[PDB]
Amino acid sequence: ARIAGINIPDHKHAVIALTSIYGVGKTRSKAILAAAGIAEDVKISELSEGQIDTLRDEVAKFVVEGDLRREISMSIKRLMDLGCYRGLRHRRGLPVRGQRTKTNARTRKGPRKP
Amino acid sequence: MKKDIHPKYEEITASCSCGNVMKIRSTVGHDLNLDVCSKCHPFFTGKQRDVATGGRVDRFNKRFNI
Amino acid sequence: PRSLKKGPFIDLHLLKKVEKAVESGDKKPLRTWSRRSTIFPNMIGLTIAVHNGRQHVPVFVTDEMVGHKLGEFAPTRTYRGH
Amino acid sequence: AKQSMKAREVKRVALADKYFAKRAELKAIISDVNAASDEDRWNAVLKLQTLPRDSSPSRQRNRCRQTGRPHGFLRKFGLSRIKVREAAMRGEIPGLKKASW
Amino acid sequence: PRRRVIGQRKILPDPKFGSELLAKFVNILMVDGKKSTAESIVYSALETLAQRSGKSELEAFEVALENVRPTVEVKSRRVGGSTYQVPVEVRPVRRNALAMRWIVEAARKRGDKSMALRLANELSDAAENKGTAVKKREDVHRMAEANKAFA
RNA sequence: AGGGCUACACACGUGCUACAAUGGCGCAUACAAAGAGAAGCGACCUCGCGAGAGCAAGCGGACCUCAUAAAGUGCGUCGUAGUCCGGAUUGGAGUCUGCAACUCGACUCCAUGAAGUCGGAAUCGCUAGUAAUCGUGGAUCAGAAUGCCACGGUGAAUACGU
Ligand SMILES: [Mg+2]
Ligand SMILES: [Mg+2]
Ligand SMILES: [Mg+2]
Ligand SMILES: [Zn+2]
Repeated sequence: ARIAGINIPDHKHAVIALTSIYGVGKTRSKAILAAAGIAEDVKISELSEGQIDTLRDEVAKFVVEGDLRREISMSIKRLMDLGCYRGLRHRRGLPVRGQRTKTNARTRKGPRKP
Repeated sequence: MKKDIHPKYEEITASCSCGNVMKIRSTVGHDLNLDVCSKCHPFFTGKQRDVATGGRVDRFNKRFNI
Repeated sequence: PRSLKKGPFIDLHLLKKVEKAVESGDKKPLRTWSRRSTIFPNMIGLTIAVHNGRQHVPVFVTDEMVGHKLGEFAPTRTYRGH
Repeated sequence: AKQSMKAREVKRVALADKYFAKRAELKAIISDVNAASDEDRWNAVLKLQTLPRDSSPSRQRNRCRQTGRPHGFLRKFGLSRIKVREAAMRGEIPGLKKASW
Repeated sequence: PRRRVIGQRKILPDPKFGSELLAKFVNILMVDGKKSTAESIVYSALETLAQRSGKSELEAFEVALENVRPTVEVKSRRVGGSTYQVPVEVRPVRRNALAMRWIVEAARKRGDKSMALRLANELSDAAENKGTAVKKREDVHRMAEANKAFA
């Protein structure tokens, strides 16, 4: 459970309870579980502490959790700072990837208060 | 000066990409890593990018078209 | 975005004016109508006057300002609120 | 009929077929992986953009022949939906007849 | 139909067990055009029915039917005076129609792990008269007979 | 030549996707119809998770390509969780077309993956292969569809009555 500074769940397939880590979805889940050499349908409670250390020093290669958080944060921060169009899109809290705003900008703008 | 109200004025290191290392006191605390100095600066010196001041030699290489 | 096999993009007039300026330029404004050109590491230190539809808003070219386009730093519509 | 737009169109098609087979190989310099040098490929792109942007075959709007309408065009007939339909009714469009199935 | 009385569409009998009523139950159970899955789940639930209440398919199915077979129902109409529901007789075809509809709608809920499990749940509990199907049957029997303003 | 028609405190109309077990995913396995195709379709082959790239036969077509139909079928897996549902949004890395992808293209890989628990007043469509769902293709078109048009695969309910 302690892998990645996080407390990944138990009694869940290893491919799946590996996804609870920022930086690993289902592709990298299978990728780490293979590059470290672990069966798919073994539950987390079906894993020993040796395989746990194997995951510790294997998932390391892919940047994950806190570190990725900091990375995307500094990425959007350099966006804002550079004075680019995307920086202003980020400052305003609008679609940044070129969506329409006259309507349907809800994920960014937020629900309809006014 | 007074006590218990003034910031800490430890002696830190001013290390820039210029490669110059200056021993300054400041309210920084940590080893300070800089970008441009009185040396290796456009206004002060003739070299436009001087030396360093950005390892953007990084992606120019990826596209590398003269 | 642009394909790598094709390379970067910058209009010839801009490239050549920039050379004639990097050699001899002290911000004698370079006005570029080309917003689609990319920013070359040789333009560092420039503040090219890029169009935005009616006005040449200036954009100071810096280190981090390398992998984007001249139009990326010249907003085109003036929104303030309702 | 705003023959200004139609003169733009005829000049564009003429100049696109004029500098045709030039930009053809100037683009062939750029897709091959054996561009000998960045310079072979790179210098091509600059030379491509020296060539009139008004001589690209993407600038054409493919306007209808009788009326020069931008929309509703049909590559089979060369006519807008309006002109093609009036000609189809008058019988000047061979083989065509109101469909029903 | 103002001048028509369009008869009911003729249905084929369930080729597996001969029961056309069950073949109609399948469609009433069918959703979205998926009839393969519909017949799958209905046959599986009838197997579970036979093995849970002992009595086989073509009998437990019926006893689950009559035990919810609706007698009458109110229907909105007005002729003068006021608006009110009026108790009306539901035809035998409409009787087992409403029966099948209530049964399948019930079985769609109370979902725990499987379709056949919950379906046989509702079928058996209807036969024993403790399901929610029989509760809505009782409600329909109370609502209709609560008021009989005019015959 | 540049920008805008793509702006966004907001309201409405269509449409798509979903809120899950009749379901999600993995493996294997079959059944269409119609059309388009020459400055076009493009087999195979090789390289690239992938977008595709190189190679490139043949095809003016009941002959060559799109092009694998999908839903489905059997196996197991998921076990009712904002989840192995969703897949919006955002960061990075790309591919494609085009003079050119900042405003403002499409798609691909990787990464958090948000609302959303079936929906107020009200309100729309449909009488049989029709609704419902599944996929396919064409036009426009250098590139750009969830729209449009066309095609097929499963395939129901009720019409008592005015
Ligand atoms: Mg003192
Ligand atoms: Mg616009
Ligand atoms: Mg009718
Ligand atoms: Zn320095």
